[PDB]
Amino acid sequence: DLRLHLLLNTSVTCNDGSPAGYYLKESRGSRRWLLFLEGGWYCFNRENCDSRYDTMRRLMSSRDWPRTRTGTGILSSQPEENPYWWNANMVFIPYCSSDVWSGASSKSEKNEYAFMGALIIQEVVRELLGRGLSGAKVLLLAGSSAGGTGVLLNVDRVAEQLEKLGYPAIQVRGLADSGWFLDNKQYRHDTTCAPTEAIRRGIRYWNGVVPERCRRQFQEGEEWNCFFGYKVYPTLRSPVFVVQWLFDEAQLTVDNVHVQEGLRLYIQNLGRELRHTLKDVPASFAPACLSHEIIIRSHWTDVQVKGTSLPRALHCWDRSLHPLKGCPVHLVDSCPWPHCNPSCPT
Ligand SMILES: *[C@@H]1O[C@H](CO)[C@@H](O)[C@H](O)[C@H]1NC(C)=O
Ligand SMILES: Oc1c(F)cc(F)cc1-c1cc[nH]n1
Repeated sequence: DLRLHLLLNTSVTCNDGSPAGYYLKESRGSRRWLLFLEGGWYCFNRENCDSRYDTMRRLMSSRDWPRTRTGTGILSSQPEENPYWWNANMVFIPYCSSDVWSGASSKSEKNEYAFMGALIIQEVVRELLGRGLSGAKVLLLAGSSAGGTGVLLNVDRVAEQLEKLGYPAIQVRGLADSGWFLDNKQYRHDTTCAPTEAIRRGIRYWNGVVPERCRRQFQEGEEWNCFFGYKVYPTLRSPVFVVQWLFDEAQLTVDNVHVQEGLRLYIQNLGRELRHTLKDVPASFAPACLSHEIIIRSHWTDVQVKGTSLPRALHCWDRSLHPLKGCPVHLVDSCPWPHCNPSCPT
């Protein structure tokens, strides 16, 4: 199990002002650290954040968190479940800021909620340095869904933080799972609000922050563009592996898709567009399945692209950062319909 630690800097808080935190299982014989960002949508005004507080309160507060959590999938310490990184130091960072890990704003006389996602990540890294992270060789920042987008927004800031603190030997890398979204036209078109507009509003409500080079390209008012992987990825310096189902269920939900010719062409076009955005991403795993998230699921070892599993692809990525014979790192399905790959989750 992983053990809960609430942040010692109690000014870095969840939405309701309670302290944020992290769950940790150390591996004394290892110089590898995995920091995983949880997902879970977002909220972008008082009314919809109030509703989330009623029925999704563990995503806005630490008051009810359990003292332990079981590591699963890539966070498992058993080689049978985790062929990739079973011996690493494992960290699970709960998502309690509702801001896609972008916010830097405290609760105050003018703010009912705090949105501190970007500051939570930096404070976890700071406090871990005293618990062994100072001796690391590789820090892999990973995440699923909103946590995958959070990797894209924060991986270069973690790298800069450690450089400025005097640790240039720690190699920071990113693993983004199910957080590579398209700002496409909906199939059919209040919280009717497409993600482009919801994120435009959220950035102001959260005091949201994006990576510097992407900010300089898009400029004031247009920072929402940096929440979309195909736009922010080319600006990043750290190595990032992208895991993305071609027919992601959250993407279909925001597209108002719940089969005749019109919808068939829509779905096929979505898969082709996603494939096109990955054509020049050298480390990626993108199967032709209707699903959502994978890396902390117990059965993450089952899916394969071109005969290669995800744990194998990640191991090949590790070797490439030391092409490899029979050890590929770019794996994108070409068949055009969900479940055309027989290994898709059932
Ligand atoms: C606590 O965190 C805040 C917000 O990131 C920061 O401004 C402050 O310097 C931190 N203080 C300590 C003692 O870590
Ligand atoms: O975080 C997102 C983002 F930045 C852009 C987008 F289109 C969708 C999401 C999303 C959907 C479910 N969780 N997160």
